Amino acid sequence: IKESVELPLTHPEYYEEMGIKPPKGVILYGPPGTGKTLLAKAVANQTSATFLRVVGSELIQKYLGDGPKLVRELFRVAEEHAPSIVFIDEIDAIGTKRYDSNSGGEREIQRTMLELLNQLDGFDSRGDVKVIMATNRIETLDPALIR
Amino acid sequence: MKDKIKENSEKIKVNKTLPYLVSNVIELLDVKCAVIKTSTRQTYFLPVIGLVDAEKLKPGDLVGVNKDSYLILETLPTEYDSRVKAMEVDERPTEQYSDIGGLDKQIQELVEAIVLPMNHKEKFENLGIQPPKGVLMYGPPGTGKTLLARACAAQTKATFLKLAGPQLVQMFIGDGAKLVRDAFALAKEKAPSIIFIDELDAIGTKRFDSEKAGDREVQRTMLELLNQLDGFQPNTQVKVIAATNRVDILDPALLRSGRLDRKIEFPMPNEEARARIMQIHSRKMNVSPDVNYEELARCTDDFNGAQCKAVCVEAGMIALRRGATELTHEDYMEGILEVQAKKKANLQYYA
Amino acid sequence: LTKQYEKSENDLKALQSVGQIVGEVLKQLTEEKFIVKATNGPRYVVGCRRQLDKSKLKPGTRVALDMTTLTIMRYLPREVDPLVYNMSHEDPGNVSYSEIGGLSEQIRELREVIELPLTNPELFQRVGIIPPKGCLLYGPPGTGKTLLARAVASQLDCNFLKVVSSSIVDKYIGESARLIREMFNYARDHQPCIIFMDEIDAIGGRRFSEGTSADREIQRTLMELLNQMDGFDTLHRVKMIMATNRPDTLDPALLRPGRLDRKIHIDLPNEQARLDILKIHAGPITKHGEIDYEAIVKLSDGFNGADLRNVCTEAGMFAIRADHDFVVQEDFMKAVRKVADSKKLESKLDYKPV
Amino acid sequence: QSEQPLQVARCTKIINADSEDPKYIINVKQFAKFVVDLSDQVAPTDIEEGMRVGVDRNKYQIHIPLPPKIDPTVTMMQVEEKPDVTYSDVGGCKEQIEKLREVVETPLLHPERFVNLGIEPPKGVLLFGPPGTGKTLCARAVANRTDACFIRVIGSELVQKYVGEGARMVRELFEMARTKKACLIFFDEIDAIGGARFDDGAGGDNEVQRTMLELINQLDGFDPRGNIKVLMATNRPDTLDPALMRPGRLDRKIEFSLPD
Amino acid sequence: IDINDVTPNCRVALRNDSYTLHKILPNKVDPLVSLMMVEKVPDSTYEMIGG
Amino acid sequence: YEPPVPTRVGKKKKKTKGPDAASKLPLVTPHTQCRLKLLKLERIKDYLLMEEEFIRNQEQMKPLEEKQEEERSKVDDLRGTPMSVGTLEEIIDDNHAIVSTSVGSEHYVSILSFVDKDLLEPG
Amino acid sequence: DVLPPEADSSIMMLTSDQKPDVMYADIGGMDIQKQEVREAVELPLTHFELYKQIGIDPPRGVLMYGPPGCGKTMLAKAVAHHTTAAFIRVVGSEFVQKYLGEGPRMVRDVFRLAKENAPAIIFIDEIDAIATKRFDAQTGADREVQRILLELLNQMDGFDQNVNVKVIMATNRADTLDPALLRPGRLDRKIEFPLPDRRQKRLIFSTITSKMNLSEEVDLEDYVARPDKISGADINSICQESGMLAVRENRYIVLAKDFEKAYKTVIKKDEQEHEFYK
Amino acid sequence: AHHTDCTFIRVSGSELVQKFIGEGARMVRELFVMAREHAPSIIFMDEIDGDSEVQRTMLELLNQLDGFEATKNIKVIMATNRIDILDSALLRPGRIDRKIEFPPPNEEARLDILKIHSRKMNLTRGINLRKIAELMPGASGAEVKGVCTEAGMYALRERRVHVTQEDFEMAVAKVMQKD
Ligand SMILES: Nc1ncnc2c1ncn2[C@@H]1O[C@H](COP(=O)(O)OP(=O)(O)OP(=O)(O)O)[C@@H](O)[C@H]1O
Ligand SMILES: Nc1ncnc2c1ncn2[C@@H]1O[C@H](COP(=O)(O)OP(=O)(O)OP(=O)(O)O)[C@@H](O)[C@H]1O
Ligand SMILES: Nc1ncnc2c1ncn2[C@@H]1O[C@H](COP(=O)(O)OP(=O)(O)OP(=O)(O)O)[C@@H](O)[C@H]1O
Ligand SMILES: Nc1ncnc2c1ncn2[C@@H]1O[C@H](COP(=O)(O)OP(=O)(O)OP(=O)(O)O)[C@@H](O)[C@H]1O
Ligand SMILES: Nc1ncnc2c1ncn2[C@@H]1O[C@H](COP(=O)(O)OP(=O)(O)OP(=O)(O)O)[C@@H](O)[C@H]1O
Ligand SMILES: [Mg+2]
Ligand SMILES: [Mg+2]
Ligand SMILES: [Mg+2]
Ligand SMILES: [Mg+2]
Ligand SMILES: [Mg+2]
Repeated sequence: IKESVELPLTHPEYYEEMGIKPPKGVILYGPPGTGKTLLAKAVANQTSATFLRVVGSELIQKYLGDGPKLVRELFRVAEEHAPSIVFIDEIDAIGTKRYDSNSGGEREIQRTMLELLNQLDGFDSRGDVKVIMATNRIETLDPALIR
Repeated sequence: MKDKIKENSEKIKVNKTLPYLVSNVIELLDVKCAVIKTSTRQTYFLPVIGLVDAEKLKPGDLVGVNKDSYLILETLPTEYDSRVKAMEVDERPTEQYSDIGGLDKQIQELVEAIVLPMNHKEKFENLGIQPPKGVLMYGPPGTGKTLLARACAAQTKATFLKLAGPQLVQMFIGDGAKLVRDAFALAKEKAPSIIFIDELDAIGTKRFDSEKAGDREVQRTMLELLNQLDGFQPNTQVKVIAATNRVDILDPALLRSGRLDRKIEFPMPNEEARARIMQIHSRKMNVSPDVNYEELARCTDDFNGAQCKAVCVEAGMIALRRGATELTHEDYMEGILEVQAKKKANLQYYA
Repeated sequence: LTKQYEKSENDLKALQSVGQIVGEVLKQLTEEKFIVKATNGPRYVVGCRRQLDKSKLKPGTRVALDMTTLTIMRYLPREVDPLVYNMSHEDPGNVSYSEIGGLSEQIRELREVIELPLTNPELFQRVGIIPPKGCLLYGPPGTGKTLLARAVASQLDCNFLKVVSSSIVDKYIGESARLIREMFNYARDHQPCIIFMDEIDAIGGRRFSEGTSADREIQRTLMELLNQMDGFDTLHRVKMIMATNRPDTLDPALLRPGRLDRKIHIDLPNEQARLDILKIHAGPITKHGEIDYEAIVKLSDGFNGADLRNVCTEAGMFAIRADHDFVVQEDFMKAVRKVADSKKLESKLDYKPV
Repeated sequence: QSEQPLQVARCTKIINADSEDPKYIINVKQFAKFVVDLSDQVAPTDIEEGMRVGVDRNKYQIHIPLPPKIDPTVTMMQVEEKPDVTYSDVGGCKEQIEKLREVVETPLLHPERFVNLGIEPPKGVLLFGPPGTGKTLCARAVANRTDACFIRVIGSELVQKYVGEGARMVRELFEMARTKKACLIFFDEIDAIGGARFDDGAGGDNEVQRTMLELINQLDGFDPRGNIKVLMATNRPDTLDPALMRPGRLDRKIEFSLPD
Repeated sequence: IDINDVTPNCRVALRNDSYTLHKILPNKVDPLVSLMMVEKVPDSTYEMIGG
Repeated sequence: YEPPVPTRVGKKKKKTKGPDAASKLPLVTPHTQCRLKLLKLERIKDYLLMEEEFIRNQEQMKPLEEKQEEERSKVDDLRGTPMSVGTLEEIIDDNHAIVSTSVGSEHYVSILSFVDKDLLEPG
Repeated sequence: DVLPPEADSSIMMLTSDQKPDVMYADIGGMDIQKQEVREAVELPLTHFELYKQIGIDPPRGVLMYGPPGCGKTMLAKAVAHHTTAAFIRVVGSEFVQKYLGEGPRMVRDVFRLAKENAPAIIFIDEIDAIATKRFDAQTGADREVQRILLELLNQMDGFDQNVNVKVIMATNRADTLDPALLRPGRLDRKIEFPLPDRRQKRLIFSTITSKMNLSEEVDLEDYVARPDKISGADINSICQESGMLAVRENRYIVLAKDFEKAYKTVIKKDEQEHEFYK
Repeated sequence: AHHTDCTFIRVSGSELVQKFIGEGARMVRELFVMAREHAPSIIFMDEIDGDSEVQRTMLELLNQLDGFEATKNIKVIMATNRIDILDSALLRPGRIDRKIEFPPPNEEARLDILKIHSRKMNLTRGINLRKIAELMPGASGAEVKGVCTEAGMYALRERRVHVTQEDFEMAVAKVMQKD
């Protein structure tokens, strides 16, 4: 986790002399209680970048399009506060949990997922925004999301 | 008294200066008197109506009133939505019935229900029959449905109101219903007139019973259209053209035999039609006198008109790709492969 | 012209007049002080003209106020909404019951609710019942729900409010529910009156438990209407005819017998009903040769009233296609078959109130 | 002092346009409606019905025709900084890149070689393939090289809370694209709104399907699209509507298969 | 009026024409107090709990 | 009539946010306290002395109306009070734009010179 | 100036002529509902001191809920007809007005008018129009209704134990009601108006038929014993339809055959259940 | 919350109170701004009993309170009918620091509840509340409280001022057996 969220900021020369951009995204997966959120807490403790924490269940909204809108707005704030680290904790909770308040069913969640696909790697140029995701159920994620 | 009349008219002009405040007449009372509602959401009572005869006013009539004393100065034309006024075509597309291949029966079924009643109205009165009300054109994509609508507008002098299904779907409740009843109102005032609602399934989706949520707004807009096609007031002076891809999605009340009398099916172009279609779209194209359109038609099974047109368009790409100034049969043959959009495969071990 | 001068001079006097604000009296504070509210605006403490009666200014009375002083100028009758005015002054089309076939039983039930109670009230008082005040015309599309309403509006000598639920919906805040109040206020003030609400499922649908803000406003319009059909204030000499081809989607409260007492089923025509409708529409058709209407009826199974009219239209279309001035049985034979193919595109029609 | 403020209003109806006293009915947003006449500094033929105008606060006479109203969200959807990706950064997609350029880049760059032969070049390309195959990378290369206006649209951006918004945003998207001589619209992840129509009893995806129907109408409908060449990218082309996957809307189907 | 007393979410009086802040009005109901007024959870103490 | 043509490319605001503005002093290298850093810092100091002397001379003979405190005092007069908060809808020209007040009414107004034109984007 | 409290009210009380003609005897088979309404509305109005002496906190509001046609609105008519207190009948949909602020303004006008003329009863039929639990902050409809509902909660909260006003709300979709309205002090008495039972059906049948000229040959127990789950409006319709069949045959006495035809017509119950399930 | 002077915030998820929480309303953690301003605070959610929104709100609030919240003294409580329906995320050790069971009051606890609520009525001397507690097997505190309220109703029905033992017994039969 240091080489993707800490080393690029503290020691960017190592990457530049090697001619590689740092690893773009990182996901922490494992059984519950294994230390996934704890490592992000350690990352947030020793970081000079703005830390934004969002739980995957927060991306399920009550109205159509606000799910994609919130993901779009979350990564806009990250771009303003560059460099930034975006921690999408419990990312699998967007799909593994179904709520009646979410007007659109699995279809609106898929649109929210596609919006997150654009933000992680899409048409828009991305600044110094590092993405950390945590999940205890990585088999339920869309493989295109963690590609 | 002639000088006094002219001098009085001069004082009339000073008060009748622009701007006017647009208002709608609400009521006409006796104790000769009118109640108007201004566009500023204000209701006023006029002891005297103004410079308009009381007999020429009716409730709901649009009037232009004085900005200060709010007396009616003149009557305004009936108001239609700018969106409704913007969907009436004035360019009159330059298509033709000869630019459509393999739809002679479909064209005849449409012309004789839409153009024939307007021009030769005597064949219906003499026969004692009512002309067909509404024509629905349904079929697979690219079969030439919108194309025939352009040809109908091309070869008809009647007012044509092009329209799409999503255009009648709006935020505010009743906004779509107003647009539908404004399009038919505007079409009535410019009779004879034709209304073409492309992609009917946007508003014509079947109604359903649900307990939690539903698209009740769009069904309200459709229900308004169900009135306009055949409702309390029989509108037999406006012709309606409807086009959709999925007739199975449409509400049964919309496919009624009083709203859409003729439901013309647009089939996949056959071998003869496909050769005709490629010939149609190769007219403005320098094509060598050796292309076998019969062979190309045999190579385009399960092709619609759009794919047949794309074959000619793609064949021009290949001629430009290799620099040739004339399109050959091989360019058409290899252009079929691109339109076919077959996935890349290493199936060289076959046979 | 002497008359031209009089009209020109009348305009000059008319130009000097100024419009008056329309309001509503709320309460008379003193003999010379009133509380009035603007139609769309604030409430004011205003005075009144000495020459005015001041006894006709009961609370709720519509008044005209001076623009500057807001003094009450006159008392006006209850305002007739222009939409409600268009409802009453809507031409049905001079439709007679002789233009409706196969609905003789259904016509009688409709005329038993809106005709007899308004002409012979004492007939039902003697038995000891209050006659039904609302009826629902439901059935498959094209069966004759709107045609029956037009016929009963054209023939019955009574005030008739003709409106469709989709034309009452307004985007403004509470406007749609306000229209229902004005609709019934007009009916209450113009007794006997009949309100016909075609396509009632536009606003009469089932109340959503998790709907949108747009849905909630439509439901408020519905339960405003529900409060007028059967609420605290009893409806007298006002009858409601409601038509829908999807009564399954209607709210249970709207379908309740206290509001829609009768549910008249305008069903698809049967063998005799199909025969009657055919003669109605094939009547004015010019034809030579024997016309076997029975043969058309056998192939017309599942058709509605509009389909049988289409058979007559398409039969003439085959004559016009063949350059004929007359329609033969063969032309009818193709027409009934051609329409039959078109019925394969229609989804389920059998919908009934729950 | 010299330049007075002007209220934005929309012209509704022109009364007596033939005569020398043409009266214009205007809709001043939420303020009111007025019947006004043109100013002396504006030609009678420069104001048409249904167009936005600027009117004064005293007599509300039309003073300047105005551009049509466009959603600020739709305006931001146009690309203003070109990406740092060129076609030299895409490997293994040689044949794919030539097909993409010859539809979306060559006709704008060298239009003279198509009009002479009476050629109507395709106005749409669909890029499909598994994730990471280079669909958006090639589109980013297109925007860097293109000189016409490039608009980036993400299918999730066309999903909106209220009914008719996604269709509306598509309408204003093509309305703003038509105000330019040549334009490019990129629809990244079209499958968000481009799914095939279906009837599941309830209103399943009815609103989103209308957004796709409006997009389909603009691509190939009664009215000509214009000089817009659209570019669609999706990793799930099997879910797209058949009418959207049809020539005249998506003429070229460039497949970004796994590199050899 | 001191600028330091102008606290966010405070009620102030502004002049008719200039809209000048000329008086700090008494503070409105706190949003949490307003929120807890509609929730109206019954107040309780340990004396009214048995067992 | 012809539509006004903007001189600014695009309709978005400048990407750079929160810079040092006029205080973007150069990165003098190296940071070690040696002669050329002293020499480099002196050159920065010298031009400031030149800048300070030049600016003072101009303002000394500038008209009493045109002064740094007077122009700023004037700026408030052109702005006036109160300052209504609106929403930018479209940038018609460099000095012209469509704005909408909180009441939902749009106005075609003129953008004054003292406004930061690089911060203007629709919405 | 300060206007009198009874002044400035768009909503008026029920006059003597506006009192409904429905009596308690006109309602059949709602003894439980009548007692609960009486013990919570009309008895506290006349016996407030007896409540304080015993220690009962009188319920400020009463919510009447149940399937449509089960005597909700009619009991309110009976209460208004049989009350010595002022009655303020209003509809929930009436509060939603185009003029922003006029909605909440007339909510407090009703409670001010009731407070000034205490004892008083506020009956708000169809409460779902202003008491829906879902609100959209970007829509003027939900923003205004939220203001109306918040004022309604505030008005009921501002009524102490001394002010002798009873509020009655009626609804057939109480599942859509905001839970804040049912909190203690606002609506502490939820009275359910269910479908009539077999004993309730016979009392309902007897009351409506008592006003009709029947024949001795009709046996109401034949239709009471039917297992159909029908409401009071349904039973009224059966009697109402029985009388019209007699009218159709030019008869002023309802025969047993009319009731059999009327019951079949009104109920018109599709089976909706297949025998193989039991 | 009343005894520790901690602000009591009830989070029902109601959209009626959403204007007070904030105009954004996109995520439930926006209430933390009002919670920090009134620290110490107790955030309470009751599950009336798709997936549970109250339990979902638990996770969002508990995750923030784990190590990402600077201000201390912000406690959070959930009230649920059953503990075996909870999500595994909430049941994970370290998430909920203490689970407190509220069993239905027994014979002695019902007497204490009966004593508490009957103090708000005009009671005749000599009421054997112990017998009344025995007459309510397997009842909750709300049912015991409702029995007292119904007991006062029976005094009103007989136009009496003081509640007698018969009234409590008639109230027990109505609340428990009839309902
Ligand atoms: N490897 C570890 N070393 C030290 N402490 C640990 C370790 N793993 C877990 N913990 C402790 O467990 C506590 C709770 O676990 P934590 O929140 O990190 O879980 P997680 O792995 O993110 O799982 P999940 O979100 O699926 O429940 C942490 O606050 C930390 O103190
Ligand atoms: N039968 C045909 N003859 C000639 N051209 C045809 C034919 N069918 C399709 N085309 C061509 O296909 C193109 C698109 O046709 P059109 O827009 O009418 O399709 P459509 O069937 O209405 O599509 P959709 O239902 O998907 O909207 C046009 O360029 C038209 O010339
Ligand atoms: N019984 C009938 N006799 C004669 N014509 C009929 C009959 N029923 C329907 N029609 C004909 O059907 C056409 C449409 O009928 P109508 O407008 O009454 O439809 P509807 O039953 O109200 O249908 P929808 O459910 O779509 O509103 C008319 O031309 C009318 O003449
Ligand atoms: N052909 C290629 N040549 C060079 N680099 C490539 C190629 N294809 C992909 N990449 C690299 O892989 C990354 C994957 O992002 P890209 O936008 O190309 O994916 P995509 O095909 O749009 O995927 P998705 O379907 O998930 O949207 C690119 O940013 C680029 O760095
Ligand atoms: N117990 C009863 N005895 C006699 N008639 C009854 C009874 N209950 C209901 N009714 C009948 O119910 C009809 C009106 O129903 P009412 O308005 O009282 O019901 P509601 O529950 O308020 O209705 P909704 O929920 O649809 O608004 C009257 O015609 C009346 O005769
Ligand atoms: Mg965790
Ligand atoms: Mg088409
Ligand atoms: Mg009809
Ligand atoms: Mg991509
Ligand atoms: Mg009722």
